Amino acid sequence: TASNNDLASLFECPVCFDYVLPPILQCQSGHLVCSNCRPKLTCCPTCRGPLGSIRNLAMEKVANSVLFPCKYASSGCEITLPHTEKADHEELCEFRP
Amino acid sequence: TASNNDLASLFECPVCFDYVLPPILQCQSGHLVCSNCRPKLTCCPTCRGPLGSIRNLAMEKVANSVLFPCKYASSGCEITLPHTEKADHEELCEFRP
Ligand SMILES: [Zn+2]
Ligand SMILES: [Zn+2]
Ligand SMILES: [Zn+2]
Ligand SMILES: [Zn+2]
Ligand SMILES: [Zn+2]
Ligand SMILES: [Zn+2]
Repeated sequence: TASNNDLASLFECPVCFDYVLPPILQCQSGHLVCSNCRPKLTCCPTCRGPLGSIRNLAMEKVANSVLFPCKYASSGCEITLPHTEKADHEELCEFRP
Repeated sequence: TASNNDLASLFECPVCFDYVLPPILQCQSGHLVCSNCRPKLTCCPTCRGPLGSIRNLAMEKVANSVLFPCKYASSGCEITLPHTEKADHEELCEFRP
């Protein structure tokens, strides 16, 4: 059936391909942007509609069921983490630059 | 970790407690209502904001990873179904009235 990596990929930011973690915002048509890309943009990167601040509460609840890969996976980190632990892990991760 | 019934419950309509299936709409603040309850309402049953028609595309994608219980589970149906098969199953289900 369904897998954790299948669910996690639904949170990928279409701009940086890191993960969109709570709080999760979206445009009128349902496109996501992460917290870090959002301030560098004047509109939705997918549809060019306004970014806005519609709240995707349901996706935040899904996120409590997903283990998200460390942002340093491409440097060789194999740890996957609940979203509440991801930031603290990445700050001390063996594979950070 | 996470379970299928945990994910499925995130789709429960807060009005009838059946499941909100694609296409999934939501209010400004992220509350869901199913296709059948929506026309019987003049505003979001959770926050009383406008119902609107913001599209929760991400939840629709999650839904492709979830097996949803037959609406006649409380009559004793134990079948759980991909959302694309749920309606046809319920039309012939052993446990319909
Ligand atoms: Zn991003
Ligand atoms: Zn958009
Ligand atoms: Zn790491
Ligand atoms: Zn309903
Ligand atoms: Zn609402
Ligand atoms: Zn059934």
